[PDB]
Amino acid sequence: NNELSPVALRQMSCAAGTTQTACTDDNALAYYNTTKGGRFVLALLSDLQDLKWARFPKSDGTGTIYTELEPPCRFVTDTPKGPKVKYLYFIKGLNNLNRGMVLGSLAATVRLQ
Amino acid sequence: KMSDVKCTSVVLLSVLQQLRVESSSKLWAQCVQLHNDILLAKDTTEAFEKMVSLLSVLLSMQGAVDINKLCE
Amino acid sequence: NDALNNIINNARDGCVPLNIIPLTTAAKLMVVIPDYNTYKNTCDGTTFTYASALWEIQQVVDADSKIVQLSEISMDNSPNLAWPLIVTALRAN
Amino acid sequence: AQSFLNRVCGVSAARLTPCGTGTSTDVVYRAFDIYNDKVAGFAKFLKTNCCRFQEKDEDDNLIDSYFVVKRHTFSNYQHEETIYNLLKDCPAVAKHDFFKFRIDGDMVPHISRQRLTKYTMADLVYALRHFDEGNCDTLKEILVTYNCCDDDYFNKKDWYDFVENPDILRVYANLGERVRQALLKTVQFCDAMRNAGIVGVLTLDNQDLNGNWYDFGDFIQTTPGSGVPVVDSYYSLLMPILTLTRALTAESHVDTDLTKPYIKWDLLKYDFTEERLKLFDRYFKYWDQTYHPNCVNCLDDRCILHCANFNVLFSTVFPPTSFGPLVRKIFVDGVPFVVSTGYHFRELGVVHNQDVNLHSSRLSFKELLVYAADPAMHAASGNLLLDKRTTCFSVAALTNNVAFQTVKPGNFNKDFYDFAVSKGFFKEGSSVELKHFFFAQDGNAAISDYDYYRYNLPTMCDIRQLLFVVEVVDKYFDCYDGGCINANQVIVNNLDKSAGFPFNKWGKARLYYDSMSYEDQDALFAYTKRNVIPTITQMNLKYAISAKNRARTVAGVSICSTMTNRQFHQKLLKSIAATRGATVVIGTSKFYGGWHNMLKTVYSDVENPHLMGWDYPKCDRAMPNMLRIMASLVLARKHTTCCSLSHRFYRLANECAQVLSEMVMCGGSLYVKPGGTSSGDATTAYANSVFNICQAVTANVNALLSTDGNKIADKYVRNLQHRLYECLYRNRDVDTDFVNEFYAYLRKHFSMMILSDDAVVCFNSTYASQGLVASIKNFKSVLYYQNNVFMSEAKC
Ligand SMILES: [Zn+2]
Ligand SMILES: [Zn+2]
Repeated sequence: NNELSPVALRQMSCAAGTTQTACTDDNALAYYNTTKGGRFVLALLSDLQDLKWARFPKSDGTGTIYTELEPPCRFVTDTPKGPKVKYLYFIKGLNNLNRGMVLGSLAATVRLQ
Repeated sequence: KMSDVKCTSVVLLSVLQQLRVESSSKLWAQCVQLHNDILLAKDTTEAFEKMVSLLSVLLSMQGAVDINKLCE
Repeated sequence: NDALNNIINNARDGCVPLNIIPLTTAAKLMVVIPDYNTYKNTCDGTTFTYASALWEIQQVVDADSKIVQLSEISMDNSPNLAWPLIVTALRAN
Repeated sequence: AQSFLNRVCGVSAARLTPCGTGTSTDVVYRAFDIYNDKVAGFAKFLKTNCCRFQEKDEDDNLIDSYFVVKRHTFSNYQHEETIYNLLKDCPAVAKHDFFKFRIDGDMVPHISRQRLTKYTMADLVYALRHFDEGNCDTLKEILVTYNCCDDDYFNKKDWYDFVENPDILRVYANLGERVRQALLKTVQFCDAMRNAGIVGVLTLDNQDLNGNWYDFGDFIQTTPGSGVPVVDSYYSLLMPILTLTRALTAESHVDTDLTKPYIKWDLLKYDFTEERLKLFDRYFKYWDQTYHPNCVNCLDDRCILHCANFNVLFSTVFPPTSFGPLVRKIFVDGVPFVVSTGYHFRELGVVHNQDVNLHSSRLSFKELLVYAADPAMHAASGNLLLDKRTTCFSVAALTNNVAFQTVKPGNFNKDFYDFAVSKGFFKEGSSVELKHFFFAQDGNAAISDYDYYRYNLPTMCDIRQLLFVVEVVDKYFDCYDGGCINANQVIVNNLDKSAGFPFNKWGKARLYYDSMSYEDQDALFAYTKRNVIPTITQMNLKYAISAKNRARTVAGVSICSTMTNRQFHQKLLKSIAATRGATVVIGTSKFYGGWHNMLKTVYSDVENPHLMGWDYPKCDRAMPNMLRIMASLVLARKHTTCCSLSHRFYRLANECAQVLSEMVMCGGSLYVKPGGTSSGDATTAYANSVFNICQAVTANVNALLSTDGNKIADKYVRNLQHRLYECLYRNRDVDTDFVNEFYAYLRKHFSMMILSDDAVVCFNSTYASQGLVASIKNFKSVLYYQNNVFMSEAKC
């Protein structure tokens, strides 16, 4: 009975963009895993086709980290607004377990077609 | 009494080596086997037959004048 | 300095594992045998093969470093010999 | 009943014999890998929920082919039905039925899984990891079922021990091709799961000994083409069996089949990088972590270990000749030389020197010193050797004769003996008797001791568990301090000691320390930080008193290794030897009440105190390569400041090049040391202390995860178990908090005092009885599956 991921992982909005300082203000649904050694985001979700750079200021605010993303992963979900066709992205270096838990959370807590 | 047996076995193999019996590989190997058997033994009767067996090796040579050495 | 040059010329960059330098270039072989049985399987007869090469016998000694002839190593005469036997052979060509 | 049997057989038309009375299930006692939000661990439970039916063969013969039917709710039935008809075409998938039957008065859905085996690989893994001499059962059944051995073989004496029965390795090797087939088949399972979009955790509970996968009761589905099978616990728990069973031997043959002859590799091929990547792609295609074929490109120590493991596995494929020093021809003053320029480690790959000088002009003292130390030139000048007295690979002979060394009987003090006998000693029936003597040896002693380095085997360790063990062991050396020192700060005990083969001929270590200046020593030390220097260690026949006729030997290592390990571990170790009150007790005298202070420290706040001691069968000649690399690494950890990463890696390379797998000249002949450790370097005792600590902690972890996890009472210990599993098989990074807590836990409940290979532990009785801390059983199991040796009761 090896269950995939007990407890769900919530989301918070964040910034992304195509290159260098293209992260405009706020464009991405960052699914983040909070560890008390620092908030460590896992996944990015967007309606923007190709985002390879993402941006988040550190806790002190004097620095601001850039993160890289995978090629887009297509899906479509049913919501009140009808069908919405979105792209999910993963930070390079992401192990298979984080992908598994984030997809489990999405496919369980979000309607998909 | 076996302590005396082991001590004299030690001395006998010592004198055998100093007689350069080691130059015959098989002879020295057998003598070493006999010595290692005596020291590890636990019964006195087996020790006697082993020590006389390895002493026959000394007595078969002609480099130790026994009659002078047996001065009583 | 003749054979080793041939092999090192054949390397892609010049590097060859050390363990094959005496396997291909050394002009002498010595074999140590513990008993006649294993001697039959490796060094029977006046010449044998090993390492993709043919070797020819010239000299045999025992633990006492004394000459022993090839006729002397039989099954029945075996218990009369020291048995870390040394046999040296030359690379035949 | 009859209709139930007729329906389970269904269209298959088999001869199902009901090995379970009526329509009742059959509770079996099987091992599982569980991770819920409450309980986690690899432990053996009791399985309900299944009725079994063994198939019958033509002449009423019974074959290991079982039709397992599972009874559960409707939700799981639908969930598995809708995802079974997605991946039905993958050969790795067992055929399902998904029927419904009128059990009693109500309709119940049943899922009939057809043609499995009696045991899944979980049973094999748990049997070969957690072994007991008197509780084999399942291991015997598996081992006899697949025609590996016969039942009368189990009537042999000490059949299960590697040491005095060197045939048991052959028996396990007959089960080997099945595991290769299982991996080669689970790769297509992973690929199909990717193609059809399924996400979940593969466990080695649901895979038969054929390789077919038959359970989808925890799986979820997504868009096809992007599936992420979580092969993390699976491979991690399956690692040791691959090298214990030698499951890659088929690659040694042409076309990957044992019937055909071996592949004849080119002798001059030294770089097998492409083959390493090929095998990694073939068998572990979906292992997330990156792989470096050559350990030079590693990011830090942990990646060094993680790559070295797979290299240890893959090194059993390539011919033994392509491992060792790499020679190149260099001319000096127009004279062509033969000098070592690189090395091919079984575990580290290929390492090339950076400061190789071609077409030099003159050889300073350091250059002559180096070019006279490595075995490259001595090997290239000698004649080929073939020795039938042992099995380990041989190189050459430097001389024209093989010298034979013996031992002397030892002298007798008759005066003291007579004085003792006159004092009522050495008489019959005395509790005091002579049991210590100076034994003698024949002309074959050292060559009869090298076949004890024969007992070492290429070993893989469970990699994630090993990484966590490294992290936890790192704390036991936290109070200490060290780092590099210049040539002026070395302190040498005695200068009148031998140097080695190619130096003893001319002088003693005094001469070499006092001939070359401090600047030259510093230059050599800096040279060793960006090259490799193979050496020759002489093997020597000890002459001392002992209680058993064993020709114990010692190793005189060469002098370059002496300086270039002294300048480093001297400051590392002088801190350890002068510190009191720590688990490592080396350097503290027993006099002036020291022994009492040691014991009082051991009994530090132990709740239910009991004492336990052990002794390893052959500590020095069986230590697997990985654990020695781990010891060197956790000793080199104290250099976070003084050197860069490449310098650390090259220091470790030189250590493993002249202490682990080097050339020993025994009786005027060069032989390659398969592994083990050499007593006679500067860091044998402390490395053995590290190894002892590592074995103790891994035994503790293996014990705590073998527990059921539901009968466990204290909530703190249950949370500890869950988080420990999570940190082992579900975290890619280190967690300082949890390792701190776990170290505190062991130090509170399981206290050790360590000296070289010997240990004394004070432990809590209740925790041991409940399986919360390690006992003699778990420790023996750990030695069995991580040292290839079975410890008996006479050593503990
Ligand atoms: Zn690496
Ligand atoms: Zn340093």
